[PDB]
Amino acid sequence: TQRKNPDPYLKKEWYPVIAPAHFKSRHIGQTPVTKTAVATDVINHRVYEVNLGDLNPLNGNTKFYLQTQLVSDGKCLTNFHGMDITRHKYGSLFRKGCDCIDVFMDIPTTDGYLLRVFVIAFTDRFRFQRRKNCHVKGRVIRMMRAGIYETLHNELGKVSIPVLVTKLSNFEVNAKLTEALQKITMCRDVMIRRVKVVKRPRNTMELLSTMH
Amino acid sequence: YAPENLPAKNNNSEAFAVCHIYAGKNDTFIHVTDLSGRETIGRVSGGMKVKRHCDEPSAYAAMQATQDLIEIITDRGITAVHIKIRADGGTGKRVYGQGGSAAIRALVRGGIKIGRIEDSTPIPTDRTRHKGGRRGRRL
Amino acid sequence: PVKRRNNGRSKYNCGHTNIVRCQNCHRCVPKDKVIKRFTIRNIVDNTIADDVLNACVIQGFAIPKLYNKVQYCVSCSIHNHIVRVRSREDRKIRTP
RNA sequence: GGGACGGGUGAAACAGGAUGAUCCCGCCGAGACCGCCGGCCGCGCAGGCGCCUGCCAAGACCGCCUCUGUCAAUCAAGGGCGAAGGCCGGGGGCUAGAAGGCGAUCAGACACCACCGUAUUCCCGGCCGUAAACGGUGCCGCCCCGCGGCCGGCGCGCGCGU
Ligand SMILES: CC[C@H]1CN2CCc3cc(OC)c(OC)cc3[C@@H]2C[C@@H]1C[C@H]1NCCc2cc(OC)c(OC)cc21
Ligand SMILES: [Mg+2]
Ligand SMILES: [Mg+2]
Ligand SMILES: [Mg+2]
Ligand SMILES: [Mg+2]
Ligand SMILES: [Mg+2]
Ligand SMILES: [Zn+2]
Repeated sequence: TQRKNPDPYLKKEWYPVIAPAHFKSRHIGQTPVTKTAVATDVINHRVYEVNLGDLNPLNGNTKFYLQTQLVSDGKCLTNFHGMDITRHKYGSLFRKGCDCIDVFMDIPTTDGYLLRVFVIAFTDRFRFQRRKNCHVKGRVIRMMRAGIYETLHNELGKVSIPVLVTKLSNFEVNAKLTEALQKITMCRDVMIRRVKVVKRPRNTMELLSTMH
Repeated sequence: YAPENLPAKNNNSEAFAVCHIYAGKNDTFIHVTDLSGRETIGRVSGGMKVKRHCDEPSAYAAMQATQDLIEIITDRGITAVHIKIRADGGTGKRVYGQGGSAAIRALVRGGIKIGRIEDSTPIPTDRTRHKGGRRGRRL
Repeated sequence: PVKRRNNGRSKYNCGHTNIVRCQNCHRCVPKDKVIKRFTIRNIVDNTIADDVLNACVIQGFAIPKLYNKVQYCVSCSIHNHIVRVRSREDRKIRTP
């Protein structure tokens, strides 16, 4: 049954991993891999979860997903793949006594991507309100959902991957969402929960060149 | 180990790995993996250090296993790690065991730099039916 | 005779409610009859929080919390001292 | 990828592992279900009711110097709906799990604990017509101490606050 084998780490070597130019700190780290027996084809399409705070040393509760698409000059080149918040923040948002709206929409880019965007929101209590609960009537909720859809469509209807990445990094969409929703009523929190890529074109080389 | 078999050294920054802690109620796992969860640098379990099945998830076994893992990974050239602590989850206890904190303190007192810490326990948006029946473990 | 006016549950203006499972024994209980508590705790015990912060490389880091809602059945809450058997007059008290 | 245990219990033992398990990661397939918000909130004749989008018909409440003019209440017979389990004929097959098997405990254990697992649990058409189907309080109508909380609608007052 039992048998001994040689130490595998006597035939490994490391590669560097780099991030798109939207961020200040572009060295994610290094990855091990086994020598050809091909490494340049085996370290491809690997996904890395990087915190936004480390990418731009308000940011510690958001992380990005980056995928390698090309190996060149002994380095791995990555682009956008996803976006998410941390679990503790999500758990902290919820509160007893208020209702929440959780919307999602599918948005197509100009580079051939189809994205699914999830938006969450919460209601708050007025400064001078007799009651202690923050529940609202149905028409207000419908108006909030309609406003969310309208703002999302108008702010991301015709966007590209670099512009979307910059907007996500600097929270502009959150800014318009909260600005618009506050015109309907009190809105404690309004952000984007996460972004998913559903389908992308098979060949993305000019896109990669532009990002890096 | 030849230098090309190790991460490139740079005073600019130190190599970062990821440690996965499984703090179960019957065993504990300490798993070190690179930034992408595909390359395994060192793996140890609490059942490799005890002779009684009931002490596999105890803190002492976790500490010894963490010491062994420390030795291995330092030999392989790693200095800092992120933490991903988890429980059974999946319609289960959803509470950490008693070996997780022991492993964390062993890592801290073992001369390792710590990065981020997060929960990774699997939780459903909604679940299947669990075992026990509608009367539960009657005992 | 009747022991409580609420019949041991908070059920008003309805006939049926969705069920939940006890987190200790996995018994099936009505949602309105189950004992619920919300807890907020640090991932790391406060004893080693200072040590972790000392070890941490990040600047301005904050220890994450854990948010869990625990639900227990009548039998398990009494066994684990989550609730207590009170006197006839104390049973009417609704304040913690 | 990596290399020796893993599972489970009060403690153990049956099933899993060099045919590389447990663990990490990515993809694929199917079928259930609708969480934290979620409540001395609400809806419905009752049984019951919680993903996104769209369509369809309906209902109680309030407001009114709108219409008719007793057209009403309760009811054997009769008709309709009716949790879960169960049955007939077709689909589907993931969790759980009657029956059955097996490991423990015991004086015994064919039970409580552990593991595997058929019918069933899901959909369509149709039977059955029972529950601590409980507010253990039949339906319509009048008078009736005081204090207070919440939901829906309407009106008054001001220093305009939900
Ligand atoms: C239902 C299985 C029974 C099998 N055993 C007999 C031997 C035994 C000896 C113990 O002393 C250490 C012991 O401590 C927990 C448990 C047992 C179990 C007992 C089981 C009987 C069961 N019903 C009666 C009371 C009881 C109490 C228990 O304590 C929590 C218990 O643990 C699961 C099981 C039981
Ligand atoms: Mg008992
Ligand atoms: Mg009595
Ligand atoms: Mg009932
Ligand atoms: Mg049925
Ligand atoms: Mg009766
Ligand atoms: Zn419990």
